Amino acid sequence: GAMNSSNYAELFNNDIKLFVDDTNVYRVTVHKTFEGNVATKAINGCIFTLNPKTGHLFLKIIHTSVWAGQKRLSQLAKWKTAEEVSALVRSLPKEEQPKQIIVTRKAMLDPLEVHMLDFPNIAIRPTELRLPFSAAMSIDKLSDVVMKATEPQMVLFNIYDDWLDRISSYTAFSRLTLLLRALKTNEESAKMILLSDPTITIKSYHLWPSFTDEQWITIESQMRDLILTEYGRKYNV
Amino acid sequence: MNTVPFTSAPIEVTIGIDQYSFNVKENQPFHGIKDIPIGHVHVIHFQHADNSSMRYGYWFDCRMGNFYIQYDPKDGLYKMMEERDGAKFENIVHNFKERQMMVSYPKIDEDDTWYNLTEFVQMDKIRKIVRKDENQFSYVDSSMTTVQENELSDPAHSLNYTVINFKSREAIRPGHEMEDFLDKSYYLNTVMLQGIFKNSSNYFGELQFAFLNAMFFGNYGSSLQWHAMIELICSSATVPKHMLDKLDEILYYQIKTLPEQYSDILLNERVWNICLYSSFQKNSLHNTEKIMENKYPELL
Ligand SMILES: COc1cccc([C@@H](N)CO)c1
Repeated sequence: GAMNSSNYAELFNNDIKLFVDDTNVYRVTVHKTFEGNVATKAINGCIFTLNPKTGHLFLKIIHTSVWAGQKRLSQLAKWKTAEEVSALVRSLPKEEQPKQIIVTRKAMLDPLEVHMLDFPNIAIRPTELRLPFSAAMSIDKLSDVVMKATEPQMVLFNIYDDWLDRISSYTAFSRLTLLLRALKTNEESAKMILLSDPTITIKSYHLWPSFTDEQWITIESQMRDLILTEYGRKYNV
Repeated sequence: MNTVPFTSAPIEVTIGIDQYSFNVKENQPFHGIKDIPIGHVHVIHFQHADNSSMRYGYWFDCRMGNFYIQYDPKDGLYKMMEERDGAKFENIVHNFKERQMMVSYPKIDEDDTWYNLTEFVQMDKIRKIVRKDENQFSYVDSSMTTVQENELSDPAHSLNYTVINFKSREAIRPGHEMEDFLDKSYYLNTVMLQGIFKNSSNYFGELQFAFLNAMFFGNYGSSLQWHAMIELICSSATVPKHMLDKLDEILYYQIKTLPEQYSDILLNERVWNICLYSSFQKNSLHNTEKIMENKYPELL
């Protein structure tokens, strides 16, 4: 059924699964027209598709040209997501296809189920968790690759960099969501925290800096202080 | 005018004949039902005074044989039978009619209700949905499951309605996923109408038979079928005009007939608000919508 805090460890078992987050697929800027009316200018998007076990991110770049001439774009976006996820499954060798796909928004259930009717043995599931994957476009290299794209393009990342050499995937996942939650709540402060120390660099093949274990502890703590903070600044507590 | 004679009524029971029902008392001198309008399909149905559990009854056409009801005390029910000796059935039925032991099918002459409810219902089709080929009548009860309900257990006692599933490969063409889920026209017109039903009259007949088994027997799987075949039209942006107009007539009479006190279990709130207010056909069922708003504004 649905995924929640009780069956939280199932994300890290050896059953292949993918999270799909569709919140950044259809992105616009809203602006005034010369006539003083309002209009949207779409910008490039991405589908955020992640194996939480391995850290593998299949970042499907959605160029604005896919919206040309289409109506009801927000609806089409969910169908476009489903089609792309389904094309991703079909292109993977069988022993690589997921046994479950978790959608971070319930509205994607039916589009994906309909696109995956050929894969009856793949469980399409919702989740109760409030995952911050929407903040993915606060990761500079990812954002950069979406915004530069001139055509439809799929790009492969490991969202955990080399973390799994030193920590488990449960802990990797928890670090990730804590960073993304922080970026989502106060992007500037979050970004300030991650780069305050110019001696800690991001390898060319990574997304996040090369922190020691002790430095990640310090980092993780500052991100919690931030999230707790903004929760006060927000609710006055 | 034709007759369903009864050998006796050993057990107290509420008999229904079409939209009519009357109480028979245990061992009351009752010998049956007379004056049954030729030319329609009929249902004669039972609810025992002692165990309201299990409504049951028989679909029949009088043109298709001479039919009597006799209580079986081993199986504990009123059973329909056929008498092939036509001479014998005439003389048996005449004797009960002379002794005035039969109630009369009480049709009001202004009343087209039964016709508007069975317009596309044909015995030959009923017998394919209800498979028991050695009899010319067809038995139903509240607990028979449908073929689709058995996929989600006895196949001989099932209701073989047409399977309709909006998220199936049958319903969705590769490459038209979003198109075909949001506008079910392909599935209504090409798959079901042209492919399986052949025409709209076969489709409405199953729809009407579905509905009557829900109403008369509280058969849940027939209600599911009745609703699905509504939703499939209402969700198709392209429907022949004559089907919409006939659909508005069909449903309207179904809504009018439905017991006021049974709407909470027979009417799917979601399907009906979708069909009348959201769907492609939200403006095409004026009669059905006006009756539904005036009789069951709560559901909406
Ligand atoms: C009560 O009606 C009928 C009709 C035909 C035949 C018979 C006989 N089997 C006697 O029960 C009865």
